[PDB]
Amino acid sequence: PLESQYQVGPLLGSGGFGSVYSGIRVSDNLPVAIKHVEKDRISDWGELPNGTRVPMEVVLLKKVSSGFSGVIRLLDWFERPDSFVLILERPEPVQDLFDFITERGALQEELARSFFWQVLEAVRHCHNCGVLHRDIKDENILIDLNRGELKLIDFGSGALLKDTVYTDFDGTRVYSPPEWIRYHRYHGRSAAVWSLGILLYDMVCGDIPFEHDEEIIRGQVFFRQRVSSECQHLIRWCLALRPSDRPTFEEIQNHPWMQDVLLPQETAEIHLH
Ligand SMILES: Nc1ncnc2c1ncn2[C@@H]1O[C@H](COP(=O)(O)O)[C@@H](O)[C@H]1O
Repeated sequence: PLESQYQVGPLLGSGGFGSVYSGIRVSDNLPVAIKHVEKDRISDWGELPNGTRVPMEVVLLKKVSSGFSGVIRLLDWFERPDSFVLILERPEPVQDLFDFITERGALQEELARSFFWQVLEAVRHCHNCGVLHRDIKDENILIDLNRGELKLIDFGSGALLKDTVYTDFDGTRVYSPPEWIRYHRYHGRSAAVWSLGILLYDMVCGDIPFEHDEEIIRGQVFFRQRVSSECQHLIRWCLALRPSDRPTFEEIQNHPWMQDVLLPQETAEIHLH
């Protein structure tokens, strides 16, 4: 009955996603995050299997909820006069990948391999559920520091997965593909693989490879840190200029650099605790 089933924590950060808040679901003292999203600022809409009009964010999240801890799970959603209030699980303690890199700098390849692997598994889950994230980047990845588990968040720029061309994009540009920049046209998976190459470079070098349109289009990768040849191969393959020259997810996960990954919990005991 009502939204009174949630005590309200402090703010965690504002942006284009909305206003997210720490929370403590009082039904069972469970830790949740409450995201408020104004009706006015939502452009993309959709509908639930039952035929109700909601923000696409809700539609996407519902499709990706299962026992798999790799995506932020949606627990509930409410509809306020001018806003959709969302209830989401909140790991604790937690820190997003952006802040983790800001503090720690470039990651050791072993760490980057565990992290990248977990993101690959999470993206695969979304796709298998018919969802395309469209904003894969370090700010949208949460790290459960106790369990060494990564979690994909903010599907507010996402879309249903399809095999035809996408000609709309409202995700992060420096992560967007050269086909989006030159033609305003892309396909789901290839574009997703491009952002993952950006994200892998980010983890192993401490920052993203391109900042300007021309650099994206030119696709020339310069390594500013020592990075193994195998890792540079994978990155450069993900950042192939022609979409068809990019690796599939299977090809990424079968790459030599991705072999012998650490399990989440091993990852934490060695690199987080
Ligand atoms: N602790 C958290 N901090 C920020 N966002 C969170 C947190 N836990 C879950 N989320 C969800 O992740 C998204 C935040 O968007 P962004 O900061 O752009 O990655 C929203 O959809 C939130 O509801």
